[PDB]
Amino acid sequence: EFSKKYHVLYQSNSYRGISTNFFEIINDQYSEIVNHTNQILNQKFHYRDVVFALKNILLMGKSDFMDALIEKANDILATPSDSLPNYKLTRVLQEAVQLSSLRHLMNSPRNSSVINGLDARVLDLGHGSVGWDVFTLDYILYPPLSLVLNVNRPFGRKEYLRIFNFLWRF
Amino acid sequence: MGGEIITLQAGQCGNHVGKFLWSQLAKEHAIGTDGLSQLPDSSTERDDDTKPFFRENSRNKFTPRAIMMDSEPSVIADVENTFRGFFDPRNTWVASDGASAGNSWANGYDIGTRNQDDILNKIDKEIDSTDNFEGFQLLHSVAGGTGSGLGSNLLEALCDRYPKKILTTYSVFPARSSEVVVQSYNTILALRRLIEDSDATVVFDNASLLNISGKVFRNPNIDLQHTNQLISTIISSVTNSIRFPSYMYSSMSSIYSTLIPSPELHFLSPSFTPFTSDYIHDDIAHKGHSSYDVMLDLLDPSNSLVSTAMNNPTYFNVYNTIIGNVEPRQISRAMTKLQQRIKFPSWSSSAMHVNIGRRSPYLPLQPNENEVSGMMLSNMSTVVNVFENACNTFDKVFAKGAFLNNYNVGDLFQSMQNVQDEFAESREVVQSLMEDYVAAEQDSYLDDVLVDD
Amino acid sequence: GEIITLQAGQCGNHVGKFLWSQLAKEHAIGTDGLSQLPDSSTERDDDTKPFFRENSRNKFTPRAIMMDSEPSVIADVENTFRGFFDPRNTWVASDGASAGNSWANGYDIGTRNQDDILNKIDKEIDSTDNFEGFQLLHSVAGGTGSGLGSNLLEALCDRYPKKILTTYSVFPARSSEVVVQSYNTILALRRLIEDSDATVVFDNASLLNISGKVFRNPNIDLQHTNQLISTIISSVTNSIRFPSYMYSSMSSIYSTLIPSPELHFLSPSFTPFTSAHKGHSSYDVMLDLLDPSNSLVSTAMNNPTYFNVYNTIIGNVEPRQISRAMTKLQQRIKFPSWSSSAMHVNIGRRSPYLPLQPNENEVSGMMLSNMSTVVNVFENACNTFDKVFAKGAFLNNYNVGDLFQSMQNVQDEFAESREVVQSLMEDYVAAEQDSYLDDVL
Ligand SMILES: Nc1nc2c(ncn2[C@@H]2O[C@H](COP(=O)(O)OP(=O)(O)OP(=O)(O)O)[C@@H](O)[C@H]2O)c(=O)[nH]1
Ligand SMILES: Nc1nc2c(ncn2[C@@H]2O[C@H](COP(=O)(O)OP(=O)(O)OP(=O)(O)O)[C@@H](O)[C@H]2O)c(=O)[nH]1
Repeated sequence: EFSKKYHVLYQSNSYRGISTNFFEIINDQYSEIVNHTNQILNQKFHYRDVVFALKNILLMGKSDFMDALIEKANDILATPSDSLPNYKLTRVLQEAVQLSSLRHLMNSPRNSSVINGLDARVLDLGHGSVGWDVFTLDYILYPPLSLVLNVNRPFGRKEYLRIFNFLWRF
Repeated sequence: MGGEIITLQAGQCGNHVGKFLWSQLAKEHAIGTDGLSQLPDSSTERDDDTKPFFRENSRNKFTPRAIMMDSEPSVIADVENTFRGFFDPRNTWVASDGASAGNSWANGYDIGTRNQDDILNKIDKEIDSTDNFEGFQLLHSVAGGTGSGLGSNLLEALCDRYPKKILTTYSVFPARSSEVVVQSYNTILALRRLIEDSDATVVFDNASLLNISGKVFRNPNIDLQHTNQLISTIISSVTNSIRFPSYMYSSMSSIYSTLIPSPELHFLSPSFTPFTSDYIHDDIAHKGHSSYDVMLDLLDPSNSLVSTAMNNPTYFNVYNTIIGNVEPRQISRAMTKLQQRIKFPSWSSSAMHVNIGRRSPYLPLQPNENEVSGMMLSNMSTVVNVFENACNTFDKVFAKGAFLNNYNVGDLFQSMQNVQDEFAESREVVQSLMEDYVAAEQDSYLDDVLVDD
Repeated sequence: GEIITLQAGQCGNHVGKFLWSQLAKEHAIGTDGLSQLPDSSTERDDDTKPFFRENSRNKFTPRAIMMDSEPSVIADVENTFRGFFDPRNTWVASDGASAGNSWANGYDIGTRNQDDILNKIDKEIDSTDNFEGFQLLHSVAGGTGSGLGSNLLEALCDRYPKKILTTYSVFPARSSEVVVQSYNTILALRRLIEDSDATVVFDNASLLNISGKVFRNPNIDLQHTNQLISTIISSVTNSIRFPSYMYSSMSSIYSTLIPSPELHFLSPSFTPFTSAHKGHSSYDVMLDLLDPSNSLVSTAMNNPTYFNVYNTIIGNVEPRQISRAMTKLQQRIKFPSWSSSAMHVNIGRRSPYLPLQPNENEVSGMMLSNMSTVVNVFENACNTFDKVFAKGAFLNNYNVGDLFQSMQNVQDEFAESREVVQSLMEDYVAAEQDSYLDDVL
């Protein structure tokens, strides 16, 4: 619809070419498409909600949720989890998500998908080390949120990774 | 480290405080007096967490995780009639034992020991109905003998029933006791078990309560309901750190870590700014205060809920929680101003702690004058004076042995000599507590480990 | 598969009337017996054949026979359910009203008029082809009822040795008539030890207490007790009356519940129910069933030795809550070191043709157990009988027929009953121990 509208607009404005009418039509098109992209990313994908969820999970913004995860996986962090099938780890993660205040988001349909977007992958760091040290959080993005938000990309600087490691030590 | 907390209402004053606290939480979380949440169950997104305090049976009903235990069924029936369906009728204990036969601590202890099976079964059922548990919150109400005895029996059962749970107690002390001897006996017999088993204890002196209720309210006459309203608001403010979890303090154990330096020192002193959720709260938008003024009022003796009697008070652990739109620059300014005005011990360099909470999105928004409130909890040895009043009464009356014909019945000791020995042991233990407090007030308390390694 | 109800005594008549009214309200049959369902849809998921014979008029006659020496209660039931029962399935012995609450007169009447009952049951069996067994509903306290029950049990075991028989016996409460009713109770117990295949026990005192607790009026009526009996019978027979995938007969239920014919006495429980909101989930229902405050029998035991338990949950349940309740039950209930810790859960569907019971959407649950509470009840009854017998010789004054011709044979039969119930309780307290299966271990 946008393409057809601005196509008939430029067809009516073809007799002028490069002019103030062309410039103002370009400006209006840019403003409208930017507002539409913002509205779509905020409503259909909840850009700000995903940003808040990332700040609460990776940056440990939700102290209650972090403490719930810690008390749920305390035995896992205690025992060496370097050699485990990780299915029990995923089950413990799901149980902690259910028990924490994020149960509201889990019940919510869209926020359920937002939570499921988190990948339950653990990168083994150390040979026979403690479970706390061998535990690692790996997040994978998906469009159209990948083109906006930044995560621990394999070719990046691991900003979120080092911040999460620092907060994890603390 | 966050677990659910079960409320224990005991005695008439304790039941009133619990009812007021549950009404305040219902008003905050939009639950009402009907038990059914006023908010629709479709908007599940809640910034707060009613699970540690409200058991969710149905999608719209939230039963509070509380148990009431009293000897007078009249107050229980009145509370149940006022809160239709809000409370659980199975969590109400009366034992059909009739009215209390006096205001003696032994009567309450006996009525607790006899029906210990029912209350223990109810506690076991309440624990089985949940998964994550952290500890109980007991309302002692030491002013009443039967209530103090019931609380002491509950503590003496819970200490050896669940040693892995942290126990907090709230002891309400009256301003002027009617029967000074009996009330001092009951308070000392309660503080004995408080020192023995209770992990944390918060005192509430009624003198400052009456002062605040006469100052901030317009009516000169003070009523017990709006007096306990202050204590319930205090309890809701101190449980806010778990209800609406902040970013620094989100667990009762985490809160008590920075407040209890040693199991011997487990007595705190509260303070609160002019309230805003009470009955007469319209005279708050004319003070025109900021975060610094809120901190000054919190540190002022006129806003404390206990008799200060500040004569160079030695502070051990001072903590504050500010709810509202707080400014970090104003927080730092208040900290800089208080570090040059609060007496600090030379043996410990630990300073005061500041925490910032969140306001409820459904509470009535206040103007920019009192939109931000604060609560303060300080470890001061000024409570040893409130205890010294009672110990001096004990020392001046125990030389004769008055009112001994009331504490002899009910308890496990029917002779006078056994009761005298028990009261002497209670006096000795409170004297040792006061001595430990006055020793920790000095620098030699830390030097005890420096001079001997 | 077809089961014939046997209503013995006025208690049997009352519980049969209540059960048939409940089944009619469930399967949309009503009092007139005609199918209350439209004739446009014949697809049904229930099973009314083993309980209701459908005639050409599409009327469902209950497959029940009433044997009682008191025609008054039978006439009252017929008046209340005119057009429901068959007059040919009525048996009043043609001897007038009842007389004497002893087992002797009941057994004598049964042995005298056994020919009519035999012809009636033969006609009822020949009316169909697929048969599994009978269903008896009587009280062990009533003398005539216990006598008729023993007579019909003897007839069934010496006529049809292939049909499994289940009965429901309601023990009396702590009252005065236990000085004489205990005789009938222990005689019925001996007959059950001898020939019965399955028995469900009930305690009158516990039933009265539970009814007074669940009801607002403390004046609990015998009609209310019979209604509770009808509700528990419907809950235990729902699995047979609505078979979908797993349970389609009482044979599998008794196979998974009764381990051996020497242990064929079951204690029921059911909670919650009315006789209007939902507050108990499946876990709450299971913990209430475990709690003694919901059982239909007096537990009188701190920790009974559970041998075999089986529960049927009615309502929409979640497997997560099911597993949580199962784990909690396995952690709480202790099982012997020789028997397995078997716990069976059957999800029973609700009847769409049944009016909505109060407290809608509230999941409920029934549980049949074999524990050491039935043995405590039996021990109390046998102790009372031994006391009254060894202290007062008054039972030799109310006898009929052969029991009246000589009182020595009566005392010998009662001593044999005491001996067999003593061997029963000894076998039970031995199975309670782990050394019961030591002969093969
Ligand atoms: N301030 C205040 N004190 C109360 C309240 N209710 C009870 N009290 C205290 O209770 C004392 C009077 O005795 P009761 O209220 O009968 O307490 P009790 O003797 O232990 O009897 P029970 O509470 O029924 O166990 C007073 O001295 C008060 O200190 C209240 O609502 N507010
Ligand atoms: N729960 C319950 N029990 C009943 C009812 N009617 C009779 N009973 C039983 O009957 C016993 C009393 O004896 P009777 O009523 O004379 O029964 P009976 O001795 O067989 O005599 P008849 O019933 O006339 O044949 C009680 O112990 C009950 O167990 C009833 O309506 N409800």
